[PDB]
Amino acid sequence: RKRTFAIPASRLTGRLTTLKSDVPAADSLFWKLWNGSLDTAVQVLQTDYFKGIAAGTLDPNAYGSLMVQDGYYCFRGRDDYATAATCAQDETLREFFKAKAKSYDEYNETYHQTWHLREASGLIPGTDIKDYADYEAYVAGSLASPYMCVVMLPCEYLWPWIANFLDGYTPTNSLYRFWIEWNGGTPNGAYQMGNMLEQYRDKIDEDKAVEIFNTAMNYELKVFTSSTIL
Amino acid sequence: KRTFAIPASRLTGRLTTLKSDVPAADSLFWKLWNGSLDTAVQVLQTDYFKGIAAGTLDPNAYGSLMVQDGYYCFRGRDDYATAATCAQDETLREFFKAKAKSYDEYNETYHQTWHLREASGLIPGTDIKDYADYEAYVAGSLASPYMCVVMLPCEYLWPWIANFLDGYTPTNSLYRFWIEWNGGTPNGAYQMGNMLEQYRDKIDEDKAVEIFNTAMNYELKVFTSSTIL
Amino acid sequence: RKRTFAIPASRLTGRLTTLKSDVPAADSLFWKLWNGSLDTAVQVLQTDYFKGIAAGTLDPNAYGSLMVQDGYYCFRGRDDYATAATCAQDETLREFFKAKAKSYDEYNETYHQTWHLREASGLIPGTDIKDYADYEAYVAGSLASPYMCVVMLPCEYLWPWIANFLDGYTPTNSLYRFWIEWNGGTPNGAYQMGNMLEQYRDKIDEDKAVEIFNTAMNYELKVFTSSTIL
Amino acid sequence: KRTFAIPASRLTGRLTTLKSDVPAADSLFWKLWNGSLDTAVQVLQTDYFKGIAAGTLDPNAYGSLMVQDGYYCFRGRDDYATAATCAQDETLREFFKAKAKSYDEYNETYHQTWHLREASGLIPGTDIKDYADYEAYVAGSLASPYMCVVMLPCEYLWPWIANFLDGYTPTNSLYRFWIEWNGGTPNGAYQMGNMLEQYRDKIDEDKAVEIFNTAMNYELKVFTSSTIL
Amino acid sequence: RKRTFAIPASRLTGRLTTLKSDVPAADSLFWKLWNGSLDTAVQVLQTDYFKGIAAGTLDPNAYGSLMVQDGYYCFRGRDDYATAATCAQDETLREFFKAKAKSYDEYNETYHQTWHLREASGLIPGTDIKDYADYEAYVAGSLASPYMCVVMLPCEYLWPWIANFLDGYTPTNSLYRFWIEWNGGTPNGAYQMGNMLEQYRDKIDEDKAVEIFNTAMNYELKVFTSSTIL
Amino acid sequence: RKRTFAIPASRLTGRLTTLKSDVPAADSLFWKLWNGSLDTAVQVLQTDYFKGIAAGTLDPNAYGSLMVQDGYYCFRGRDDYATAATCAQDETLREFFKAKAKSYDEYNETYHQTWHLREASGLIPGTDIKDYADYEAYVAGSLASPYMCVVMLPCEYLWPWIANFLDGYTPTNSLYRFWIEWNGGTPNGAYQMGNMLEQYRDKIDEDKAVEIFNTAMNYELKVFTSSTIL
Ligand SMILES: [K+]
Ligand SMILES: [K+]
Ligand SMILES: [K+]
Ligand SMILES: [K+]
Ligand SMILES: [K+]
Ligand SMILES: [K+]
Ligand SMILES: [K+]
Repeated sequence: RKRTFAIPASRLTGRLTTLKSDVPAADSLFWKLWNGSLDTAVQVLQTDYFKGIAAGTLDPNAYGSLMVQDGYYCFRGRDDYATAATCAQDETLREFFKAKAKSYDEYNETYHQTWHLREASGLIPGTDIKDYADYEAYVAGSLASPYMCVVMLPCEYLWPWIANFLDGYTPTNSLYRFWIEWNGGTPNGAYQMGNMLEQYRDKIDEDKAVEIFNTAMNYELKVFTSSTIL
Repeated sequence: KRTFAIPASRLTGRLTTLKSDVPAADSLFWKLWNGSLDTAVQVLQTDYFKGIAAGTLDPNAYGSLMVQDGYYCFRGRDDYATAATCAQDETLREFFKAKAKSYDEYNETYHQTWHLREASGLIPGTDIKDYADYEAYVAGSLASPYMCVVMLPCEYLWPWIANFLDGYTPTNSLYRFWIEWNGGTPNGAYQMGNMLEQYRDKIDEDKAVEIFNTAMNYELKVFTSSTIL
Repeated sequence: RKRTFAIPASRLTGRLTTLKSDVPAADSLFWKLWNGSLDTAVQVLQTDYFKGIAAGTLDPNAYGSLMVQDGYYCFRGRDDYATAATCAQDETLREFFKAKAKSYDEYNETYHQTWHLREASGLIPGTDIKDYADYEAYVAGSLASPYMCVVMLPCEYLWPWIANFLDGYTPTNSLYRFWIEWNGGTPNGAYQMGNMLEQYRDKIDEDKAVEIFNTAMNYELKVFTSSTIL
Repeated sequence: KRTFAIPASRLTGRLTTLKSDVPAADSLFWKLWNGSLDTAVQVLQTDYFKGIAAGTLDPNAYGSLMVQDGYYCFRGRDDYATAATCAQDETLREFFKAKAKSYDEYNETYHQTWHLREASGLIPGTDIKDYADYEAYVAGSLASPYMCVVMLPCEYLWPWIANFLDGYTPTNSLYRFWIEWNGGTPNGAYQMGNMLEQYRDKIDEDKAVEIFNTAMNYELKVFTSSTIL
Repeated sequence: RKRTFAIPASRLTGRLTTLKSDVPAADSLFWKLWNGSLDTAVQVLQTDYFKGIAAGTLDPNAYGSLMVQDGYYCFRGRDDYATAATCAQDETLREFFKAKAKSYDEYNETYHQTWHLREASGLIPGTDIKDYADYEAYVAGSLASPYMCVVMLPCEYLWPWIANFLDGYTPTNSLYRFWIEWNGGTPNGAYQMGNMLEQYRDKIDEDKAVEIFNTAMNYELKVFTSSTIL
Repeated sequence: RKRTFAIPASRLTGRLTTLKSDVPAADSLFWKLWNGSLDTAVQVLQTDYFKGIAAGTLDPNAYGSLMVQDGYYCFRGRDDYATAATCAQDETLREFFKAKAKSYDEYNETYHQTWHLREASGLIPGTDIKDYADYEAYVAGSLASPYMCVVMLPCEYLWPWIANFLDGYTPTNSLYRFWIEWNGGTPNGAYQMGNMLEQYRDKIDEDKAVEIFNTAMNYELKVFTSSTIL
């Protein structure tokens, strides 16, 4: 129910035993990526979707339609981590990606059980979510391993960031307050992945990372924008 | 607008004279409904409908049920196609074919707004699975007119609930749309009631009562379980 | 304040010693009568009166004007049970009707004390309540004894049935929430009279009973309908 | 609209020139009102009127008091008839007769909307009974002009309260109708104040002050006890 | 922020040692003054200002603009008490006025610190507050000492009286509820000054006192009335 | 009571005849400055002040106390533009600064009339507003003319930007909705000044401009943060 894809302490084993979830350092690639896309994040806050969450007036049809599409996205994201693990040449990253896939499986129980969704092939994704998922699949299958951490970061950090921003704008007794509770708090999953990524910073092109990260951020905006157009 | 009525443009052939006016007081339609009214009242007593009226229904419950209703409607369409294929006579063949088409039109909402591809891509809850299975059994194993009986509850109950809850559901409240989409004159139900009346002498009314009551009770079970997440 | 006309345990004496208040059996005349008029009960829920109760917006003038008329009705009802006792077929029903009259006297203290109503003659009933009270007097004075249990059942069962229905529709902090509390709960008075009536089922014409019961139910609907037309 | 004013059509005979304009500042009318203004303020501090303004007055308290006000107004009408009978002054005889008729007209609300037949059919609470008994005493045992004194509070206090509470009582609130029914220009009070001024020299003003203050204090007592159920 | 100008027990020294804060006797000049202006107080309750306080809808710009003007008023009031001390030929009244000046200094810290107002000369008073402050300065500097107690009484008693009246009309969770809490309760300052005044009652003309008190009360009304006209 | 410091068409005379108020180009120094401080702007949205505005629950004392300090700030800002004009390095900037001082005079009528504030010397500014005002005076009097456009831009652009952000989070019937109406819409004043600045871009150090702009933005954050600490 708590939306997290963090690797829990019990599964920080093998090469992952020392992986930390503390806030990445200010000079990290994590913050460099996030700080460069902040204008996009602010635009997400200006969507009708999030104005609806804060006001408690989001059309429940918009909420649910988006949720089904997020199911599609998360089902495919799990598969992408599995693909990344298969493509990893580095054993640490292989273990990391295998653990992330498992974190997705656990979260995805919500989509199977509460939302009654069997699998991605049973859904007809909207254009934006399809394009976004296709992009992640391409990164996972065709680009070097550390870029997988880059492309998946926005969906792990943006949601908590939105929740923590909207917390003080969303009354405790309002209908979508649960969104804040389920997504807010410390973004330990994102931090964890940012700390993994920092270890491979010297093995990638940072300009390419920026482009990949910004593309995924733009997809988040497109998806939230289109979610209320029914 | 949730309707499965056959529109005027498709009342052709043997369906040309089929009417949508309120069935007569002595009709099998009202006999069936009247006998399950206690069940309908219990549907109004569900947390689901208290939540609709109050505007406080958990959006996760609303959506979770909607996905299952998609499953139900996809299978309902198939049941009508099954019933048409093995139909008795040509009037029912045409009627059931036209109903299947009305379901196809309505089901665009599940495909487009709710992004659901097909029934096999969903994992139904137990109650909706058992209900759908029961309608499939009626369509494929019982005489044709019983298909009108088993499908009538979903066509009449929903507008009836909406028309009841209309004056309890403020126009500015979050789930007011449910009243607007489901309420008004239940022309689809009446139309099928009027079709059924023409085959009344060809069925066992005790059996029809049992079938109708089973379906009504599935509606209650589905709405009851919808808010237990 | 608790609206009940049940005979309490302390007055279940003599021939009434073994009279029970448990739910009548499914094949009882009680359920046969109620089930046949359920469409009318649903229409009572559709009145502006009950929409107003649930929403907390019923005009206090409508609430009060109907209450005065219910005082008239209950004052007369008490006399109708006294009349029924006087005409009673047999000693058990004589005792039952005497005990019911006393239950009415006990409840009617609310009309004397809180509503400042002296007696029926001091009120000018509306048409619907007058007709309804006239019908009950007719049954009490002109028809066989067990029919008195039939005609009086709607007012004992309908009101708790309405309260129990509207309970989950009427917020606990709303202005007419008291209606739910005062009228809801187990309809023991109705059950008790249903159980009395079952014992005389063979002594009456059930079609005539249905007719009488449905007339009373229809008067309840007419009264609630007219209550908000001021 | 709660008014006991004598309408223009019945300002005939000796009443032809009676005016409803605001009494002059030096009038007995204002002298009486100004001396009891603390009591009027305490009426505004009752739970009754705090409930009116907030929309939260218990409907049972509202109704319970309304029945008692019916009793009071039925009796008030009889008091004016008694005052007409006992008046040897012709103008006051006509005035009281016309006031009795104004009460009859208003009292149709109690007969018709509240279904109350007559005073003898009601059991007044203690405060209302004492207040009505006091008015009946003034009407039947004191000099005629004192009747104008004792009846003024109920005619002026209620509009005054309504006009005070108007900006405190939202237009959409449940008891807003109280403001609309009782508020506006207190023409009936002014009319009686203007009648009273003409007999000022024929009464003891200290006694008038006592009588007026007694009635005002009964108003306070009645409103205070109305919400203790 | 508790709005009081009372002389606290610690400063009831010298000739003020025995000065009491109990409710003045019914025959006191204090109550004579108040009772004669009660119509004006009622009209203060009829202002849009207080209707706004009770409803929680007073324009925050009206609230603040008036507060600045009240700062001006209180700064000048403090000066008036110092002037009155200077003109007092009676020693007890000299001490009383000096102590009042100090109570104003203490209260006035709210205007310096919270509202960032330096001094009266830095403000541009509206016409009504200017006129009212000018009238108090005139009384202080040109009329016999005890009249200063008369002219300053309305601002000490009227506000608590209003707060205590509106308490039961102002929900505890409403935006301006603080007004009630800061001004309401026992008007000990007013009572104290009333008790001081009563000792000099024989030294003044009561008709003149009525005139002065009523003038001040009328200014209070004018000020509250104009406060919401922006 | 529209908060604008734009030079209106009627005063676009002489060297200012062709000065435009269109949105500056994407490559402009104006957007470079704003884009670099966006994190600070987002932190302004996270203050209790703006959460209060949106929710309608901002303490009216906090609202008003800040308004008085803004009066101080605007009184001093007007003088800074007069100073900048006096030591303007060319006639275009002299005319521009003179025109801005006049726009400030026009807006400042709200502080004199509605808020009853005579002049800056009559106010005691809080620490943050004092430091901010001192910084602008320093820029005006000690740095090259075009830097005055830089340091004044935040107060002209940030407020509209906030209002336009909060518009869809602030219900139309809420108590502080007027803040959105008064500050929101097209930031024509800011654009106009950005377009003036662009003409002097080659005459200044952009790194210094960034520093100055960020300092002012940070003062805005400090001021809003401290406004609700009473
Ligand atoms: K979520
Ligand atoms: K599938
Ligand atoms: K629906
Ligand atoms: K009577
Ligand atoms: K009334
Ligand atoms: K100054
Ligand atoms: K230019």
